[PDB]
Amino acid sequence: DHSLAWDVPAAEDFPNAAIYNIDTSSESPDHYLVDHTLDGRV
Amino acid sequence: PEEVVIAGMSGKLPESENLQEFWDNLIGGVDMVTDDDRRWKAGLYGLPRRSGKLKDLSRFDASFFGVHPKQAHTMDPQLRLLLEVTYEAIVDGGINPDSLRGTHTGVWVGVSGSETSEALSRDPETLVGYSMVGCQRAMMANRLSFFFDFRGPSIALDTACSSSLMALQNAYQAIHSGQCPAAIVGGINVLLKPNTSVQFLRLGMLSPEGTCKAFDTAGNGYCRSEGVVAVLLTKKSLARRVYATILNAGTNTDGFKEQGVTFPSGDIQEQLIRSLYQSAGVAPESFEYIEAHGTGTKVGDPQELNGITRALCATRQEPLLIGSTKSNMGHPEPASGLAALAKVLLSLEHGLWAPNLHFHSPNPEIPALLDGRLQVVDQPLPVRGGNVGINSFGFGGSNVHIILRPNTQPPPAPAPHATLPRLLRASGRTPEAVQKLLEQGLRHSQDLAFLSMLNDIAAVPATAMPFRGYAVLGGERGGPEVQQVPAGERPLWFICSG
Amino acid sequence: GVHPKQAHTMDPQLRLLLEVTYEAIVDGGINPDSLRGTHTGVWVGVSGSETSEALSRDPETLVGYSMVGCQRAMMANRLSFFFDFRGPSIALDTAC
Repeated sequence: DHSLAWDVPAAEDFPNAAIYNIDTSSESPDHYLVDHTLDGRV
Repeated sequence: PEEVVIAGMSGKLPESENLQEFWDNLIGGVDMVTDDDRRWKAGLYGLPRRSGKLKDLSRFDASFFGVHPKQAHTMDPQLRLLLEVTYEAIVDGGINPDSLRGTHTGVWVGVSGSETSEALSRDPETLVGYSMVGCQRAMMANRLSFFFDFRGPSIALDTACSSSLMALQNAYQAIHSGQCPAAIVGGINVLLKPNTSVQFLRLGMLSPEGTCKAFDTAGNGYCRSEGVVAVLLTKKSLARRVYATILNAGTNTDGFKEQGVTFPSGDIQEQLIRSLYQSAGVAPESFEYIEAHGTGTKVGDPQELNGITRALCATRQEPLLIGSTKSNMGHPEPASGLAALAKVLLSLEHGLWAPNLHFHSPNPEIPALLDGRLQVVDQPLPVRGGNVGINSFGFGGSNVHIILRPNTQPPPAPAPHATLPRLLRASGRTPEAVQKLLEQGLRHSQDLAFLSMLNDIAAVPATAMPFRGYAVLGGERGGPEVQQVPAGERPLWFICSG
Repeated sequence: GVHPKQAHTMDPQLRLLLEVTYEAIVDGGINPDSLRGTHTGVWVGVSGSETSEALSRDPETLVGYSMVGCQRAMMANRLSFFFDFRGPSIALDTAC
């Protein structure tokens, strides 16, 4: 008995704002930001 | 050890709703790879315009298999079609499914995709828990065991495109050692996410023309296709219908290769073939037909064919027929083995070998084809008789090989009771199924075995199948009757006349 | 012997499993070379292919190496290929 219709995923169901992390640790590439100190704060 | 026999068979392949339609397409030379854009827009992301696609993925008799509307809507199409195909396969051999309930039957399923789980679980805010139960890859066999009440192992294997034959080999191992009185082997592959096709295109496997031209000089790549196939295995004492007997099934991995992970090594395949047919005690001459992998690649085909030539054609004086089911329906990755097995079994049953398409010239790198040692089936041929070999190789590096002995049981000689009228009873979800069974039984009134097997599968409680109908055969006043059986048990009273 | 581009597109499960398998073989006092060419088999039980779903989300920029390094079957075939194991190499899927 195949009278009904059941959901089947479509082509649009699958993949097809910007977040920037500022890490001042030694290994991180943004380390130079620790040299921008004003009033004794970074 | 105990004999293992392939009893049932069923599946839904490209442009083929059942096995009869699949065979009608195979013999007639119909091309089951289509250019229509059903799954996704044709030519998307540069993908080939062709692919072997099933006719419909949105039909499921939920009431029968105990799935509520919400659960059915959140179940993988693979699982729904696989439940239906499994019930079809178990009854194909004449075994009533309720006769295996509570036994030690096992379910081995070969699958390599779970796209539905990825699609349903994308939104964390509005997802449903029971989506996992119907989409988790482990549930592609656990659900079958749950419905059919099988106490044996329930596993799902990937095996990297050789999964169907891997599951078949594991089921053969289980039945051979007496652990499982039966086994349900199935393979399912459905194309839903174009990203996977893009990945395969990037790897350099798909063909720009979308054709799996195997054994040919213009082999570029294969055409991804869908497919659901389930096969029932049983010890010979249980099987009513025997399609064939598995003489030996094995496996082995190519191991390290200088070329890389995705380069086949024909020596390993030759070793597998030789070891299998030496352990099984079957001389190379007995082989009549070889179901090569036939992916249509530029490197895999020569290696596979040279390995086959060294393993089998070393001494035989008669040419060994070769062929691939992928020239007709493309290449279903997980279910490649089951499609080949279905083709071989149907060809044996109908007495002819299904021709292979897209074969015009032989690849110069294979000397066997240029010579007469190996002969490709470019047009229908009768079956002389002999063992049949099926081998499936995955791009990961896995290998599988099965040696099948065809079932050759001549029709019985006429008997005095043959002319006697017989009774046929049928049961179906709707009157259409009962009428179909009755009509088919009418068209074969003289086949006692067919009628008996149909009768064995007609004893289902009215709750599951609320329609019924009989048809007396061999009588002048012969006409089918159907009606809807009411629910509720009814006492059976007797009366003796005076 | 995994090139850097292939390494990045490789499932972390496989990356750790290679090392853990080598540590387990040597843990038993066996040299992983004496098993090379044998019919040793590999059985891996996995239930998640999250890495593949992440690497195949942008068809414009996705690379095809992720198929080899992130497929569920490759969680055993990679081990069989590196250690040169000729035995069965499957990837079971039953959960728990």
